[PDB]
Amino acid sequence: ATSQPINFQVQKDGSSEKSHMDDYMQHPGKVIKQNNKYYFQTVLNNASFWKEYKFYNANNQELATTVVNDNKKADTRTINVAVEPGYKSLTTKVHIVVPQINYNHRYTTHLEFEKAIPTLA
Ligand code: HEM
Repeated sequence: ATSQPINFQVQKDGSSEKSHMDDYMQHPGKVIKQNNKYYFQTVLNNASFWKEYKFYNANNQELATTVVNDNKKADTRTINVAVEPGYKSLTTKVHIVVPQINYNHRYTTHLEFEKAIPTLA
């Protein structure tokens, strides 16, 4: 397995404006290559707020996500999202629950890699 950091920004549905969702993922993320497979590895902040998250490519095919680590004390979670070299944009669909502000909403956003996912090595 080899990796490189990658810059990205989550943007609002139907807009190029930065999404609130961008604030809850750590920057930069990471691209990982292992055994002919690529992953975008990213850390969700305040993971307990994220009741559901699903990721899709530009062809609206759901991308497999796995938990790398779930850190309850820090309230973070590292996940891998299956990707391929050349991916530029992911659609995400999330259900966010913040009980202390009576907040319970579902959203779609698009995550924009700064550059296409590169071919590593
Ligand atoms: C306690 C923390 C939070 C506050 C105060 C908050 C506040 C808001 C507000 C006020 C809006 C409506 C649009 C606006 O007025 O700007 C909004 C929408 C939205 N929020 Fe939350 N939010 C919180 C947590 C989160 C989390 C944890 C996520 C996802 C990880 C999230 C994702 C979104 C998304 C995707 C929208 C739709 C517009 C956009 O894409 O930015 N929010 N939020």
